[PDB]
Amino acid sequence: ALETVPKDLRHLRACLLCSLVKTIDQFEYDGCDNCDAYLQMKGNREMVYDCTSSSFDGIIAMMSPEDSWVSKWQRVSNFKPGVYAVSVTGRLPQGIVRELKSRGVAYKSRDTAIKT
Amino acid sequence: DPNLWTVKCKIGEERATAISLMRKFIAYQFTDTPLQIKSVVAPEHVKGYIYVEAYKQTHVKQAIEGVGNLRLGYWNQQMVPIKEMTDVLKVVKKSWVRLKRGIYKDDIAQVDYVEPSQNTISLKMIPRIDYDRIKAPPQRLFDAEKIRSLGGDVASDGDFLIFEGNRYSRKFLFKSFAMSAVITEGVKPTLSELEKFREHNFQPGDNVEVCEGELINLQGKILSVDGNKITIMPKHEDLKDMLEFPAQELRKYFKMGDHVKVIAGRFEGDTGLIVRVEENFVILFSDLTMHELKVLPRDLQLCSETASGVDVGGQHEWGELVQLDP
Amino acid sequence: LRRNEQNGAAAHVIAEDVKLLQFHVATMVDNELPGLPRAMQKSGRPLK
Amino acid sequence: DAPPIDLQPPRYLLKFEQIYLSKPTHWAPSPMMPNEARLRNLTYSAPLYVDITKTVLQTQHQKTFIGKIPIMLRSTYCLLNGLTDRDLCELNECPLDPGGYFIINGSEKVLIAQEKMATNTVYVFAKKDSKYAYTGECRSCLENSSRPTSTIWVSMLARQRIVATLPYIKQEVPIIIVFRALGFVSDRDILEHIIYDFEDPEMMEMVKPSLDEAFVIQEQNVALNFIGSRGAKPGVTKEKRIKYAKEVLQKEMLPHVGVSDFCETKKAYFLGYMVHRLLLAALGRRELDDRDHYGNKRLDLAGPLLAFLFRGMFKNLLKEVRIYAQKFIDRGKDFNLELAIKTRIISDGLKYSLATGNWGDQKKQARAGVSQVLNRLTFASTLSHLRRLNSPIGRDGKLAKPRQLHNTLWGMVCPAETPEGHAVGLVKNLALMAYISVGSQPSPILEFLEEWSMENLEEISPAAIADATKIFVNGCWVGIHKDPEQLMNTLRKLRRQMDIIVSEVSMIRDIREREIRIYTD
DNA sequence: GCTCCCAGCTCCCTGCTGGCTCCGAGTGGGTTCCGCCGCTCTCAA
DNA sequence: TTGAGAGCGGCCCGGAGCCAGCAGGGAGCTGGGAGC
Repeated sequence: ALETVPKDLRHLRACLLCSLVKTIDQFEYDGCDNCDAYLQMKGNREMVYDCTSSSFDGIIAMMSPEDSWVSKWQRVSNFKPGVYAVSVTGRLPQGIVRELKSRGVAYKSRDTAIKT
Repeated sequence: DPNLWTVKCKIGEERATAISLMRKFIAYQFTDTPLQIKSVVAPEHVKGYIYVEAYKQTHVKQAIEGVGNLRLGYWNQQMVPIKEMTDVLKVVKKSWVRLKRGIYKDDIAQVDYVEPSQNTISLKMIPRIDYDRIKAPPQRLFDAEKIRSLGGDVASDGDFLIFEGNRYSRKFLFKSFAMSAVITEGVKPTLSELEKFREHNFQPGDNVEVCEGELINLQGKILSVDGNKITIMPKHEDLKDMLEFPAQELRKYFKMGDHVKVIAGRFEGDTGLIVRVEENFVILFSDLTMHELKVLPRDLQLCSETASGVDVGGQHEWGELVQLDP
Repeated sequence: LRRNEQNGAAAHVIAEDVKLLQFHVATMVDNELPGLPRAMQKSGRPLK
Repeated sequence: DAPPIDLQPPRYLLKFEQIYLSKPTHWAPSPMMPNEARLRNLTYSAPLYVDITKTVLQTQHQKTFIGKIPIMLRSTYCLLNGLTDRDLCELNECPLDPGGYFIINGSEKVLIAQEKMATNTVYVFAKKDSKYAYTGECRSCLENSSRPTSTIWVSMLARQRIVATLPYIKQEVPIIIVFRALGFVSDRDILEHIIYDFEDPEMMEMVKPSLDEAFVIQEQNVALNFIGSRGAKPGVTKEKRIKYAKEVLQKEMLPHVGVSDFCETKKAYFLGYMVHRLLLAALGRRELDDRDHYGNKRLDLAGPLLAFLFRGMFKNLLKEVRIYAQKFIDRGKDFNLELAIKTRIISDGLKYSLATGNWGDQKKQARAGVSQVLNRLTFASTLSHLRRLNSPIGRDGKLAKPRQLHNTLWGMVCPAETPEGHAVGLVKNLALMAYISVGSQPSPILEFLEEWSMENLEEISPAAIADATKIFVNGCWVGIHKDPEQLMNTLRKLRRQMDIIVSEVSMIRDIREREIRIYTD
């Protein structure tokens, strides 16, 4: 909804897991809208900087993921509606990847861009 | 699956139009007239028109009947081929910089000191100023004495000087400029810029030799040329088989007594006959000026059109009469 | 077109700009064409 | 007539209501002598103002400069108005000069009158070269119509039916299904609208193929769907095709008789009038029309020309103003009126158009030769070039008839004054007594009719139109009356005394075919 | 009861009607004309 | 420091072939049934 919708173009950066494109203000105020329980995004800034990538190429406005071939392509059909990124350039830290693997959520990279 | 429709918008405002239309969808999604489209696509390398992912052109029209930036596409929208989905979705990818804005656009500037604040960096730059004489511009050296004589907005601190809206110079402008306003990648200043502050060029018809490998010392004519690894097709002497060689393996070797040309350098544009080919130094007598030129095989080139005998500017020929003084 | 086929190759801008380049060379052949409108200059006069 | 511009978001509308014309004045505000203007290569242009009424909260902005508009010499707002010979020779201008010409950039320019086809009048001509047997054309245009004139064609096919050629229509639609789309699905009132005197068996055998072809559609909505079909913007289904048909029937079908649901029956009656004219043309009881009749040609002066050009480029100016205000309301800032108005886009466009003589804004093609340079060689030469008339029929052609000398020129144009070169006969020079009608509003005339006893067409019974005589004003049909006698005489004497009927407005009483037409145009 | 002359079929082919380019005699002389919009820094108040 | 200006930078009919659409003969194809 409007909480997921960004309010301004300044300091736009996308998440590393769900590729959610939201600003720093609503990362600080609300954190993630998809895997906030699996990431514990609230209450810190350095870990949010580590868990988000400031370089993203292209955005997609998926809001009906159950009937979207684009959502099936980027495997975001099971996620909540919002603003998502096609390509996210980055990687989670090894400890966060290992604790996500221990909790049972395998980290799949969103870097779908073709590197040369 | 919904299809993509091209709708035309104002150039440079596609992202703002997309933000405005999705905000309108937010404002009117709970109303009696929701937008039945699925999504919109605004590629970063596509300017002039955007894509609407929707089922019907009527739905596209009902989406784009908002801000007047989409009027020329509100007249008519076009369809995208089904195989073009992937091609739409694909995304393709003590220093020197160049300035973006101002009167100093596209000029080489030497980043001397880098501020750790990541906001501005100090640049040594050649001033394109008239020293407050014409304005009430080619590159030239800074003249502190001349600008002090002309006066105006000027502050003298020996070698350091401030003029014309906090323009700082020392001995050469030394001014802080924005990180977003400078380009730190893909500058590559030349030797003239180095004084102020590899390459492969093979052409068909030329003869190149192989100096290494099991096919050592083999002279063949150039048929093709590529970027880095050419995989050339050489026409070797007493060899009808068509080999493969890269530019790093090949060397531009020419037989004794042929018309040779200099592609670049001080001796560029000259034609002559070689005298003696050493391992790096090739000496030639040029044709219009029977003069000794010592050039590299890489700088050498073979062609059939001799020297025209005229300057680069097209004003004076060789062996000409001019006025040194009246 | 050369830069776009070198790097982008999205092929839709390629086809559309090739169509405009074809119209441009057709205008070079003849400014007046029954099938397409003639070119226009800022001076207000049709091209020759 | 230009509508107020309204835009949302906070709505606001801006309207122009009062003109403030001023004496010509450049800047230090000082008037220009026409002599010194033409010597300094200036123009004799007068400042123009309007007042602005905005309602965002009502704001009034009086005396707002639009631009400078050219004035010809010796006009009612010129400096050379009322000055005698002594005053004029003190002001170093010739007292014997006639005046009435524009001076642009110092250059001396004179408009040449253009001759045009008559407007809002049915016209029948021989069309044997085409597939049709006969054609009746009507150029429909309202007085101060923002859209340009349209043309309605009705055609008798050569073979035997009747179809129509309509604007924004790619097909030839039958008249009966046009009547059914209008709403008259009854054969009885279709017949009673296409004829006035019911006893017409010759009409029976020359109308029977059209209705005997078109009876199969009997529904107004089906007919409107057919109108929407084969159109410029056809609907996918009957939905919005009925809307396209309705807007064609309103805007495009006879705007000169009015555009309303109340005017729809007047449209039907007048369409019956043109098809009645076509039937009498086919019978030959009524003689056909000639394009060479200067009674059926009108003569445009600079007034209608300048009014039309100013209308179009004022619409362009309003487009610029509304897009400027839309840009500021997109930016979220209040629009500025003085930066919204463009003295350049009004005054420079008018000056370029008038100086060049090309009848466009900047590019348009456009008709040239509308204004030329006055031949200051002889007083007689100046008078001839001032009283010169232009027929815009195609020069450098073999079409003999429109450049032939016609009978209808006794006292209108001197016969023995023509150019000699490639265009002989398309250019005329005005005779002595000949004067052009200035034009007047016909509303007091219609009030005279209705205070008198000439009933409108909508209240009168249909069958009791057979005996009476038709009454048209400026071509469009107004009503009927039983006895045109003594009211023709009343109109003549009232025209003579200029009490309510002016001397300029004319009236013609066809007694061979029972009608009378009033021309205020 | 299956070929084969024949009948119906069925493509087969030459034979009739529409949108459409392209043309439209010889010199002087005068007048008008060839961006606009965008956009960032300089000096002024 | 901010505001607007100067200048750089980008955006009226003619003929006549002529193709295309359609319409009538025409032999092949395979049934129809006459013949053996």
